[PDB]
Order: sequence, then C-alpha cells, then structure tokens
Amino acid sequence: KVFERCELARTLKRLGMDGYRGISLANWMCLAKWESGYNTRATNYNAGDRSTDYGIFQINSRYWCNDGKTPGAVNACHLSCSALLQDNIADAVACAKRVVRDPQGIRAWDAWRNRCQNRDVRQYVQGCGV
Repeated sequence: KVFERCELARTLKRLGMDGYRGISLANWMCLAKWESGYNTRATNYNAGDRSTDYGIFQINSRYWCNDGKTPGAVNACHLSCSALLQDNIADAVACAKRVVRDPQGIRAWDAWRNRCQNRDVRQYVQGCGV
C-alpha cells in the first residue's frame, strides 16, 4: 500500500507514535517519506552484507526481523520480515518502536540523520489534523 501523506500521519498517530520516546509524528513522517516514499512493500537488497531493508520504515533483516536468508542475522523485533510488508502497518510500527527504544533513538536510521535531523519538518504534518 502506498499511503497518502495525511492518511499515514493519522494512521501513525492512532498507533501511538506521536511523541513515542520523545519522537514527534513529523519526524516519523520524514523518516517514512525518505525511507520508502510511504510504500509498505518497499524493499532494498544490500549486496554488501546480504541483508534486505523491509517496508515503510526500511527495517533491516540483519538485526530486526527474520527472513531466513540473511547470513549471521538476529531478529530483535521477533517478527518475520513478511510482517513488515503488510498494508496494515501495526507490526512495522511495533518494530520501529523497538528500534528507537535503543540508545540512538530515531538516529538508528542514517536517512533520518541526513534528511530529517535539524530540518524544518512541519510540512510533513501540516493540514493532517494531528
């Protein structure tokens, strides 16, 4: 499923993401936009370490979800990577929350550092009623 901007903003809010571990909805929106363009079936294979980034948040198979084919991998979110390819983003959100529970927080995603950190992200949630 490819979300419309405000549709995703409200969906994320209803899932308890606003202010989760101090992260605003606009930050989550900026992350999703740059990671997958709001596409829940987005995937990216990384030839370098043979891992795959899954879904709307591009969560990596080497550490967060299990896909069976990633060499020397763990599954911190305790989910099949398939769960990160559903139109319903509840499971992906549960995992994204697990990621930010770590020290780095939202900084766990490099894309957030390059495209959202210290940026004016108001535009991601303006007019969405969140």
